[PDB]
Amino acid sequence: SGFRKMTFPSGKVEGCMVQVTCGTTTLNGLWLDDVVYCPRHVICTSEDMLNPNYEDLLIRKSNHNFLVQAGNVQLRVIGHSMQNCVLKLKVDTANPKTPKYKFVRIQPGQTFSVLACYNGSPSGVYQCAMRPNFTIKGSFLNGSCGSVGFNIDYDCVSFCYMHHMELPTGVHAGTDLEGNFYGPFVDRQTAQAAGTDTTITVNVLAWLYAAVINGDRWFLNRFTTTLNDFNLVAMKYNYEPLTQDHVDILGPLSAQTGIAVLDMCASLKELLQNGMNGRTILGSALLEDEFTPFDVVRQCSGVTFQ
Amino acid sequence: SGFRKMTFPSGKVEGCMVQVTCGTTTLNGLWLDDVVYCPRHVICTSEDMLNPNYEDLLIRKSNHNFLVQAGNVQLRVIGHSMQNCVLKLKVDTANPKTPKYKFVRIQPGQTFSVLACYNGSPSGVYQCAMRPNFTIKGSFLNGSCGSVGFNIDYDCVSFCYMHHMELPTGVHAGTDLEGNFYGPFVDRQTAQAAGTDTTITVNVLAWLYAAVINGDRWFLNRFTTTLNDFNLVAMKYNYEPLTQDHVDILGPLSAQTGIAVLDMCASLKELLQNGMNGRTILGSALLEDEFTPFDVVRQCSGVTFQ
Repeated sequence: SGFRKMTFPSGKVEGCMVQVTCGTTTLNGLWLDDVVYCPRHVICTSEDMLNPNYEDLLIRKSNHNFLVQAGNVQLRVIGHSMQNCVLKLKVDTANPKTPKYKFVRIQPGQTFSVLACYNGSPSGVYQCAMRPNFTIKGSFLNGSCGSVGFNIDYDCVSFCYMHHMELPTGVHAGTDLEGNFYGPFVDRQTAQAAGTDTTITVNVLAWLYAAVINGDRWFLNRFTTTLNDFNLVAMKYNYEPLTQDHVDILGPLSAQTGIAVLDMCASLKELLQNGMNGRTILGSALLEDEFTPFDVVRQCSGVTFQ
Repeated sequence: SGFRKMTFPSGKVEGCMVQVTCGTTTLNGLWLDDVVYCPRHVICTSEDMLNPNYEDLLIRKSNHNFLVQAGNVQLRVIGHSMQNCVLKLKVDTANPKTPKYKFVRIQPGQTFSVLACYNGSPSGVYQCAMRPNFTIKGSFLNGSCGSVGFNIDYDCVSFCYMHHMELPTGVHAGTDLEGNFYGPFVDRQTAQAAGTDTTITVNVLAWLYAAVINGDRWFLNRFTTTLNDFNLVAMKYNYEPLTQDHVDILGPLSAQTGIAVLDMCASLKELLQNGMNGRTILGSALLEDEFTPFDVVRQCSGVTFQ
C-alpha cells in the first residue's frame, strides 16, 4: 500500500541530456538519434530577450557557433534549423543511448515527469501536471532551460515538454518537442500572465479513489448527486466541468472500489462546501489534482516499464 | 524559482536492479560488482513468515536454487551468504553498469530517493524521509521487496535503504544495505508497531526558509524566542527537540535569507499555536518535514550530479 508522488525512472532520459552553448548562453538539449533539440532562445543574450527577431539572430549563426557537449564528448554540428520555438542541431554522431521515443503533445490535466538539468547534467526529477491554463508548477533556476518532461509507457519514452521560461508570476511555460508553446506564451521577456488556473476535477476524484484503496474513508458520504448539480458546485469553487468521458475514465477505479463516480462526486461536493474540518486525506490537508486516473491505477496496481 | 519534492536521477540505480527468484517467491535485488544483494525472506514462502528460522531454511538451499535475472540475462549463482537480514549471492559476472557506490546507514530525519521495482523492473521513484520512529512512508505493493533507497552526491551512489515489509499500520520498514533493520523491526509476520512518529523540526525550518526564498512571507512574524522556550512548544505538538547542531546546520539558509534561526523558530511557534488560518505555504496547508536543510540548498541553488 501507500500513495506518493511518483515519477518515471529517468534513466532513459539522462542518456539524452546534453549541454548546448551559443555565445555567452548555455542551456540543456535533448539528443535523440543525430539531432539535438534545444530551446531557440540560446541564440539570444540577456538584452535580446525583450524583442528578439529569431530569424535574424539565427542568420548571424553558423554550425560552428553551436557548442554541444555530451558529458565530456563534443558533438560536431553539421546543420541547424528552427521550427516554431525549438532548434534542431544536426550532429555527426547519433546517440548510442537513444531510447524508443515519440513526440507527444499532451492535453491539459495530464501529468509527466520532469528531469531538471543544468549545464547538460541531470539534477533531479519531480512529477508535474499540465495545468488548465497551460502552465506547469515545476521548479526551475537559471540554466534549467532545455529540461524535458516525459512519460514512460512499456519501453517507449513519450517526450511532451521542454521548459522555456519563468513567468513573472513564478510559474513556468514551455513547448512540446516540436517547438509549439503550450498556451498563449511566447519566448520573449514581456508582460505575460496565465489565465485562471482551475482545478482538474477528474484528477481529484481519482486521488479520492486512491484514498479509499489506501484506507481513508472519512469523506465517503451518505448522499449522491447528478452530473448537472455537481458541475454547478464545481464552477462556484473554480473546478473543471466534469464530462461523461471523465466518468468513463474513472470506470475501473469505480469498479475496483465499489463507489460509483456520481457517489464520489457528492463526497467531493461535500468537501468543497465544508472543507476538510481539520482532517487529512493521504497526508494532505488540501485536495490534490495532479494525479491522473492512470497515475492512480499505476500506483494501486504496480505497473512496471523497464 | 519553484519548490517541489525532488528525487535523484535514478539512472545509475536502474542498471543495478535485478530479479531474484527462490522457489515460489520473487523480489528485487541490487547487483553491484559480482554480488547481488536482496532481502533474506526470499527463501521463505507465505507460511514460513510467521516464525522463520532463516539459518535452517538457508541450509536447504544451494547456489542453483537462486534464479537471478538481469533483464533477460541470468546470473549464475556461485555462492550464497547472509549477514543480518540480507542475502549476498556471489555471481560469476560483474555488473558492467556498477556505479561508484557506498553503503551508508542514514540517521533519522535524513531523506533519500526510493526506486520502486517489481520483478526486477523499475516502476517509479519518489522522495522519502527516515521518520524518527525509523519507519518510512513510501508506497509498496507485493513484489516491491528489494527496492532500494539512495542519495546521489557528485557521482557516488550512497545506498541507504532496502524495503522489507509493510507493517499492519500501513507504513514500511527495512534495513540498510548491510542487512541491519532501521528500528526495532524484524523480518517476520508478527504484531509489530512503530513508536510515536514525531515531526523533524529542523526539516520544517528548512522548508520554511525555502518558502521565504520562493516568495511566501506571510508567516514571518514580529516576535522571537529562545531555544529553551521553543523546545517547550515543540514537545507539546510532538516535535523533535531542536539542538544547537540543527541551528548550525540552518546557518547558510539563515545567511542567504537574513532571518535568524531563532527568529524563524518563533514563526514556527506561531504556526503550531495558531495553525495556518486557511493559508498555504509552498502549495501545502500542513507543515512539511521531509525536506532536509541540504534538500533546500540543493533546490534553491541548483546543484547537479551527473
